[PDB]
Amino acid sequence: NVVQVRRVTKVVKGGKHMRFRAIVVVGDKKGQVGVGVGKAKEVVSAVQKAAVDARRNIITVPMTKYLTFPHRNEADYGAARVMLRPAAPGTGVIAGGAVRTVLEMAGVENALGKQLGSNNALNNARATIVAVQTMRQFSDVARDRGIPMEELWK
Amino acid sequence: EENKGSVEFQVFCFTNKIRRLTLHLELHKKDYSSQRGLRKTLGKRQRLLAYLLKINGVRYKELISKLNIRELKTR
Amino acid sequence: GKDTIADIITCIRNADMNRKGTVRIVSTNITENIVKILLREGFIENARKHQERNKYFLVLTLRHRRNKKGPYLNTFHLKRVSRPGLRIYSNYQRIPRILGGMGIAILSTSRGIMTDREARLEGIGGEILCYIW
RNA sequence: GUUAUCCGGAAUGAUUGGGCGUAAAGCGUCUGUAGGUGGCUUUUUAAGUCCGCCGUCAAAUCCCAGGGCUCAACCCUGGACAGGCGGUGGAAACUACCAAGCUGGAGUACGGUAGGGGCAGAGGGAAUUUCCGGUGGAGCGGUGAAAUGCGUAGAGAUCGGAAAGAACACCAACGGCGAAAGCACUCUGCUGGGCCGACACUGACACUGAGAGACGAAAGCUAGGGGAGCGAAUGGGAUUAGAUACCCCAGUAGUCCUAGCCGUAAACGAUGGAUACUAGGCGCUGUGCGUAUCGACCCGUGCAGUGUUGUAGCUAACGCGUUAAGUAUCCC
Ligand SMILES: [Mg+2]
Ligand SMILES: [Mg+2]
Ligand SMILES: [Mg+2]
Ligand SMILES: [Mg+2]
Ligand SMILES: [Mg+2]
Ligand SMILES: [Mg+2]
Ligand SMILES: [Mg+2]
Ligand SMILES: [Mg+2]
Ligand SMILES: [Mg+2]
Ligand SMILES: [Mg+2]
Ligand SMILES: [Mg+2]
Ligand SMILES: [Mg+2]
Ligand SMILES: [Mg+2]
Ligand SMILES: [Mg+2]
Ligand SMILES: [Mg+2]
Ligand SMILES: [Mg+2]
Ligand SMILES: [Mg+2]
Ligand SMILES: [Mg+2]
Ligand SMILES: [Mg+2]
Ligand SMILES: [Mg+2]
Ligand SMILES: [Mg+2]
Ligand SMILES: [Mg+2]
Ligand SMILES: [Mg+2]
Ligand SMILES: [Mg+2]
Ligand SMILES: [Mg+2]
Ligand SMILES: [Mg+2]
Ligand SMILES: [Mg+2]
Ligand SMILES: [Mg+2]
Ligand SMILES: [Mg+2]
Ligand SMILES: [Mg+2]
Ligand SMILES: [Mg+2]
Ligand SMILES: [Mg+2]
Ligand SMILES: [Mg+2]
Ligand SMILES: [Mg+2]
Ligand SMILES: [Mg+2]
Ligand SMILES: [Mg+2]
Ligand SMILES: [Mg+2]
Ligand SMILES: [Mg+2]
Ligand SMILES: [Mg+2]
Ligand SMILES: [Mg+2]
Ligand SMILES: [Mg+2]
Ligand SMILES: [Mg+2]
Repeated sequence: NVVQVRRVTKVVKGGKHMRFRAIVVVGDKKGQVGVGVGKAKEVVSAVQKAAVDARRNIITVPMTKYLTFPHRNEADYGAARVMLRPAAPGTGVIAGGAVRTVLEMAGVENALGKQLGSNNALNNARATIVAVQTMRQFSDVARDRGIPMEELWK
Repeated sequence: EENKGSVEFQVFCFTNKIRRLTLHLELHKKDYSSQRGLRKTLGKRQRLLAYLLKINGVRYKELISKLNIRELKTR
Repeated sequence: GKDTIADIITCIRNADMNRKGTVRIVSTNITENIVKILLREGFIENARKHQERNKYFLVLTLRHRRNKKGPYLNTFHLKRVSRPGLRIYSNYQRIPRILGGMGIAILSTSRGIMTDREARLEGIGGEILCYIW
């Protein structure tokens, strides 16, 4: 999914040397997502390199039986700050551009998200990833703490 | 000798070093380096007195009448 | 050392972020109880006491590095709440719960220190010391 | 649909929810009054705090559950979470209070030791300028190149005299003390801090600070002195289209001292203060310990400060990195 296409420029004695930057995110819509960035002369080739880069950067988002987040979480990258919190089933995914495309492409069905701080599409994508990467799932906190599930549920 | 750390002894040592410093501050008026110290030490003594007034009313009044220390500024 | 609680917390947070298992902290009724509780929740390996020159030190062993020091998925967070500047209290129906209950909230109440779990069982509110992830 | 009004989005006045090295932003620096916060242990009390019960916070509205107008809006019945105030019964951890304790925080004594800390009083030598002589006898001086200027009324040069003021070569160092401003030829005297080692002692006496106070480069000002050098202003000589500038030749305030006023600087670490806590490497200053010899090293170490690289972590990057711009608490 192409999130953003921009025309960045290097400048040479001749003139303006134009390239396209592509910010693209890949997912299966099944709980696997990644971001990648690429640069080329034509839209098409940039897009492609973006794809290939993302595919080698990719991670998994912890999901709950209703397709949402285990818990509330913040995230920080650059000036991008990101806030995600789980939602009741049937609220869909409400968020802004980077955060929402990444979330949606992961397959998260119901989530609240807001990016505070900056708006750069890219850093918000990365940030989202750092958010959902640090998501601990209950089985694992029960494994860490060394305490049975039913005890923490309470 | 007595208590060398006692409130009243300390306040004495201070009052005394101050009245001593007074003569030097009178003879050489341009020495600000020294005056700054005076003001510091006077501050210390004033603090101890406030403390002692909090802790024991009697020992305090006895002391400031004894060492001829000016009455406190809480009035 | 204007706040003692916050300071203990901090010594942990710091020693934790620097990948050390061993911390020296200064003991106190509060300190000791908090650490006990930390052990019965299971955020920390082992505690013990030491004494020298009428000083008490609780040394804390800490949960080992996560399958190396470089690749850490998890850290162990701590946050002061009621602090000398603003003291936060809560009744029974506002008692906090952390990350849906994955983490724990420490409360000082009339029945002593506890977690939010205990407070819910016994029906008590009180002063919220800190949160733990 | 357009306009007006209000809230939103706006985390853009921020408790939840931001910042102040370079982006707007740390008082120039301290001392300190109100005010805020403040170490550990036991007891007391119960003001906060918590739990139960009661009174009330009118009806209508909002929220939940039914019912009526064919539905809905609207109307009607019943009931309640919040949240507030007041009475009463309990709990006692934490803040607060009360009584007694404790040193690791803060101080005091004692003994050490380094220092351009400060004020005052003595003394020193170079160099420069002028003046008085002797020699000598045409140029000195200056610039990118010149000229003004000084010189046969004997300049400069050189030797010998006096006299005066100001500044202190080498040491000097990416070194020392200071709150900052700043402080250095030498010496003596009056005095401020610092740091270190010992239990010798008191026992939280702490940290910060609205107002307020003191100090505070240089220029400047009032009054009296002083006046070599330098030198705003000013004048001449150039250079230039011009040159109210740069360069040269002169040269007054001022620079210096005493007694005051002024209170501003890129007063800069462009970094408020205190406390705690988080790798190292290489350095220095002060001391202390053990070793080395039995006195200088030497080594390893403990502190206290000071300098350079750099890990974690932080940051928009640069960078900062135990002397944080890191992780937290308190005040401005
Ligand atoms: Mg940030
Ligand atoms: Mg936004
Ligand atoms: Mg309440
Ligand atoms: Mg707002
Ligand atoms: Mg805030
Ligand atoms: Mg801002
Ligand atoms: Mg600027
Ligand atoms: Mg600025
Ligand atoms: Mg400053
Ligand atoms: Mg000022
Ligand atoms: Mg102060
Ligand atoms: Mg006070
Ligand atoms: Mg108090
Ligand atoms: Mg306490
Ligand atoms: Mg009503
Ligand atoms: Mg209804
Ligand atoms: Mg109906
Ligand atoms: Mg009704
Ligand atoms: Mg009520
Ligand atoms: Mg009541
Ligand atoms: Mg009690
Ligand atoms: Mg007491
Ligand atoms: Mg001489
Ligand atoms: Mg001559
Ligand atoms: Mg110093
Ligand atoms: Mg001295
Ligand atoms: Mg005693
Ligand atoms: Mg002020
Ligand atoms: Mg003045
Ligand atoms: Mg001056
Ligand atoms: Mg004038
Ligand atoms: Mg001249
Ligand atoms: Mg002229
Ligand atoms: Mg002249
Ligand atoms: Mg003067
Ligand atoms: Mg200013
Ligand atoms: Mg400034
Ligand atoms: Mg050596
Ligand atoms: Mg140090
Ligand atoms: Mg540096
Ligand atoms: Mg560095
Ligand atoms: Mg910063």
